[PDB]
Amino acid sequence: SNVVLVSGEGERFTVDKKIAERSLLLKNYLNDEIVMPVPNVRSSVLQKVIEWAEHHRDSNFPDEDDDDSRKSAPVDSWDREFLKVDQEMLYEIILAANYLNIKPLLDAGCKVVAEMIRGRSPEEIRRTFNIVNDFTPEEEAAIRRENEWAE
Amino acid sequence: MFNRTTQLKSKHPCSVCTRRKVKCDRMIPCGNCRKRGQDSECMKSTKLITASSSKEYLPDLLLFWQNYEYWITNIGLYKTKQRDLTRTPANLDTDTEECMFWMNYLQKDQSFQLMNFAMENLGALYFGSIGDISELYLRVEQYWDRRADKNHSVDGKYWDALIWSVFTMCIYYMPVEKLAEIFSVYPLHEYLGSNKRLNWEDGMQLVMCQNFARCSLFQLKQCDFMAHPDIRLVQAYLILATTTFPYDEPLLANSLLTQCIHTFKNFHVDDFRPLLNDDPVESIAKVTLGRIFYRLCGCDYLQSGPRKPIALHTEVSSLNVDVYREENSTEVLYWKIISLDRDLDQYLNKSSKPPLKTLDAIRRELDIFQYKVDSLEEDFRSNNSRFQKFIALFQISTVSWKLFKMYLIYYDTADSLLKVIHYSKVIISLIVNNFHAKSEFFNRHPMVMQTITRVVSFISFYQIFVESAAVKQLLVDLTELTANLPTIFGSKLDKLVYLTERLSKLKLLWDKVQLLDSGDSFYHPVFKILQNDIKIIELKNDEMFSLIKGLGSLVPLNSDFRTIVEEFQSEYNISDILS
Amino acid sequence: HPCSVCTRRKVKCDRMIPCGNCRKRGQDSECMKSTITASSSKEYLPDLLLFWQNYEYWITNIGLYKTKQRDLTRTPANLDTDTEECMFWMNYLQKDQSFQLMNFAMENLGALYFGSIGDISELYLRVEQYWDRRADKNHSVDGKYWDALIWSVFTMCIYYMPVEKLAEIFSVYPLHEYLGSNKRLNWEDGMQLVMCQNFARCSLFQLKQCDFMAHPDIRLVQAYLILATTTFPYDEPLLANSLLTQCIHTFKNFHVDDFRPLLNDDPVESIAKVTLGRIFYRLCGCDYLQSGPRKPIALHTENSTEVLYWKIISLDRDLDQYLNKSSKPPLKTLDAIRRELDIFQYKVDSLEEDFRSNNSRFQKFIALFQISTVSWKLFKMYLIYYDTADSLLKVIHYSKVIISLIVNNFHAKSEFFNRHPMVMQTITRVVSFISFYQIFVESAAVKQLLVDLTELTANLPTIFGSKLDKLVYLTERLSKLKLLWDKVQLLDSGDSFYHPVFKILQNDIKIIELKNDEMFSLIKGLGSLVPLNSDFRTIVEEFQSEYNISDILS
Ligand SMILES: [Zn+2]
Ligand SMILES: [Zn+2]
Ligand SMILES: [Zn+2]
Repeated sequence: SNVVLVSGEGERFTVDKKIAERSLLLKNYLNDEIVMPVPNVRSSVLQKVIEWAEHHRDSNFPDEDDDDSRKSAPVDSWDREFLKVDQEMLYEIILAANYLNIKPLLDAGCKVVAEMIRGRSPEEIRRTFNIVNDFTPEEEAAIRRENEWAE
Repeated sequence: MFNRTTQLKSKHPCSVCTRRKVKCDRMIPCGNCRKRGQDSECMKSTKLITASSSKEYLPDLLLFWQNYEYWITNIGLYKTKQRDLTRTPANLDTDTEECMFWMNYLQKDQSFQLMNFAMENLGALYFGSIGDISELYLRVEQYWDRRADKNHSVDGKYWDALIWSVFTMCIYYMPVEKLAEIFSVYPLHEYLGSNKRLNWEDGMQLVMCQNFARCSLFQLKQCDFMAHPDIRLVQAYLILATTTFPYDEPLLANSLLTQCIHTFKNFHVDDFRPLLNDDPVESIAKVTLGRIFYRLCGCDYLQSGPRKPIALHTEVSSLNVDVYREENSTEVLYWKIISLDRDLDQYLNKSSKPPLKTLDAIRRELDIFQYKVDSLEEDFRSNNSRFQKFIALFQISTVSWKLFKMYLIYYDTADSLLKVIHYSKVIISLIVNNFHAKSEFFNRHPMVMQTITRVVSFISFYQIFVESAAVKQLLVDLTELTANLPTIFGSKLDKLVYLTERLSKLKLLWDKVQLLDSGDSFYHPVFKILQNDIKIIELKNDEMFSLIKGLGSLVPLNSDFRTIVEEFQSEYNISDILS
Repeated sequence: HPCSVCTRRKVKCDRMIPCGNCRKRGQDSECMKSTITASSSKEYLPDLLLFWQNYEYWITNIGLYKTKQRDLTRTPANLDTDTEECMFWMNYLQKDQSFQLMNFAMENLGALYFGSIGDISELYLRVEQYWDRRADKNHSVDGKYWDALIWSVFTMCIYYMPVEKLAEIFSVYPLHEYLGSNKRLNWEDGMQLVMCQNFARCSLFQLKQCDFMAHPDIRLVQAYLILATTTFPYDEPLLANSLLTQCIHTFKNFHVDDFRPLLNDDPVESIAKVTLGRIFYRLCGCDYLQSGPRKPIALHTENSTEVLYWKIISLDRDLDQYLNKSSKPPLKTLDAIRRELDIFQYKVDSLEEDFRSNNSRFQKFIALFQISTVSWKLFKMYLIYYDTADSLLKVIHYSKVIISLIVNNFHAKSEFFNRHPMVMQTITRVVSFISFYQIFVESAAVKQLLVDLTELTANLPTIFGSKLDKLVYLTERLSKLKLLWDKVQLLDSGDSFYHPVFKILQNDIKIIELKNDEMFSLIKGLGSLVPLNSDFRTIVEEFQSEYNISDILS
């Protein structure tokens, strides 16, 4: 009832098989101690994943095709605080949940990413406006003249 | 092959493209602005891309690898039986001495010891085809009374050829030890005059399998099936399609499949649900005919190609279907896991990329097969149980791996290369665990043949350009398992070994020739030779040369990268593996 | 007819249900008084005749010629007479018995080999070399393809050749030694057809000496489109649909798309696009004229005279997509047949023919009978469907135009014009519909046309053989269905007319389509799973048992 996670760092994490069921890649590998490669994700991100599996291994989870329990699913405030982390390493959390097919953790992190992206100030959106290519500068001048009376 | 196709295609055009007044090759920076020497002039808008060392030939290269691995690894290696009509000497009957030797060589213990071995071993295949084996044991018993008769009833001739197809399938999964213990190695090589030192894996096990197929034919030719259509023709053709025969012979099996589909559509029977006023006889007939027709669609799909003019599958597993989903998921599970891959393959030859929404819907229903095969029963000792279990496990893993291959090729989603590496090793480890007794003939269905056909193609092909660590570790087990495939495949096995060799020498060909920049048009022999050989096999598929002989005795009339290209064209030639 | 309240309250000529201005005024069940108890007015003349279409496909076209019965557990295999049906008749047919047959098609049948292979003298290269190839014993697959190609034309040249040439070229007496039949005959009494089928089976076993399905060629389709010129697609419909399906598989394996030449091609290829579009047009003809449930797989996919053949047969494609249908063909659609009748009628009437150039005469006569059958069946589908006046005029008219196409072609080097299956089906439809109309709306000119075609069918020889006789019975029983109508008062429940004729016209289609039900043949394929399946009461049992409708299965 235990499998072994051998990451790109190769830190062998012998976790429970019920932990392994959430990773649907690894739950498929159960049909294939019980080692498997994760050649990209570091094992601290994996340890975050495992601790989430410790927390919500017993939790109940939606049909993952919903709207109400998919898009308007409320977050875990515990896993809000648990994922109040690096912006960068949060993307590695995202890539880990992608790479191991861990969908409710992917959505749970995803919604917190959606929190952090929204609500940003129009000050910086005015500022961080054409960081990427995004517009011809003629249109950039036209936008700045479009609000010219106040901007 | 070659275009620009680099990383981070930008959003808005620069001034140089507006001067340029053509299509916006909105790369970093352009293939056209670099062609005008104004590379940096198209760079100077905002966020000047990144390193100019991302291998920009590689996406074009994988787009043409789609062209290859469609038109070679199914079509070019298997589906071109380019033979002749003049250079093939005639055979008028020629089985009154040949198939009658199998009338001679067949023994009753040699029948029933195959029959009883294949009972729990293969008890899903014929159970998917016909059901009961004891009626078939009864037909082998009456067959020694139905052996050399005079009142050869047409129906009874179908029953006679039925067990030749059954014997074909029994050869197709029996290991060679029990084969030499039940049969005799030598009287075949006596009758052929060939070598006595030919334990059956050395070439003649599958030949005797094809001889049992041929003795099914020799009685089916006497059945007059073109004037006598019936379902057992299609059932035994399912049983023969389980063998390597559709790959070793595409064209004959195409016409036999054509007659089987005409046979089915003679009945004009579509729905498989026992309604209110239905006969229970007709009820069970429809229930059987369901799995019959979906296995028939599976046979339609595996031979599908340019030599397949008449199609059968007209339904979609997602999103003008005929009888789709009004059917109990028992062995149409075996069809639906194939039709899953079917809808993938209307985007292999065509470079039009499918919507990724569809591919992720496919990613959703992938796990439905993954945990509906877990929704079955389980028997450790009934070999058909773990047999069908490993078949469906292999099929969902195969379509999964090919799907992540498609993800990397068409759009390059996150970590999909490592998904390819992972599912490749999982499938190969499943083969390794079935290197055992009772499970060596889990490794004999042509699904593993066509799966390794893709794996040793693309892993070697990505080893060509990216000398990666995991691709090298997988390439070691590739070269090991390529030799360690079962002998039930035979000629295409050796063609696959030559294909592995030619792709390794194609890697060496990339190693010896630097890729020539010509603005953004890149040049290598790897480009042009693979441009040419696919078109060679298409010109073989352009069957005018087999019809130029049909319209009379008519005879028609039709640099650095010209030399080493045309040195590798015959150095490691494709003509070894056309046939 | 306008209904009751249309005649009572005097409203518009309204065959609505019940009316569009009487149901609204509170008279729904009061205005359904429009059409066991009895009735004998012409209310059936709208109420019935469309049921005839159900008869017209499934009994005349399917039931009389195409519906085929076998016996799987009793019929011997081909292990009995493996080569001897092929070898004895290959050893009997000599150089006179090859080329003297071939000179019938060389003089008389110019559109056929141009429709299939192009030239007959190009075929004479192979047939002359066949006497350097009959002696060959280790052929190639190509040479056997040529063998089965020319033995198909050897088959075809048997049938259409009259009996006077045929008794001279072929001797009667050594050949009945093989089968065991009567030597006393001359060939036309269902024996010229039998030796035709014997040579057909010779070419088919040469195809089994080919085993063509391994690597097929255009010799397959060029031989099948020659074999299909006779009633062999009606003598063996199960076999012919199978070989036609093999022609579909083979011809489309060669990836034939364009039918007009292109400039960037091989001239062999660009000329072969027309030189196989002719094969495609005859392939479409065999795809169309074998319209049956036993033929499920279709090929619709959509010089100056071979495409013109498939033009009028595609005008026929606008005709017989309503036989099984209860759908009315629209009057605009039935005029779209008629405005293309205007296209291809005078083009037929501009076709050149010379009584020595019988090649050109049969060249004419194919389209000359196709456009006339278009005329007759077009105004017949006016007449049965819409009950259009001046169409029984056109039925009796174009029936006698076909009488002119037949009676003036029994003569010297013209009787093989009366040996094609198109007249065999068309006169079948004439003697069907005229007998049926004489059952129900009894007129004397229709019975006179019945006597006309009775005399013509007696003039029609027994070269058609066993498929003739069932047609003979078609002339009998239907007229007795007239006598079945004349003896019983027509009954109903007030509107829905009931008759012994009506009950028997049901079981005509029901039992013959039950013979077309191959389900329990598939349960025979399941093997051990056993396949199990007033005057209106008793004279039905009389006329069904006496005039036994299952007698057309031989
Ligand atoms: Zn540009
Ligand atoms: Zn530019
Ligand atoms: Zn009214």
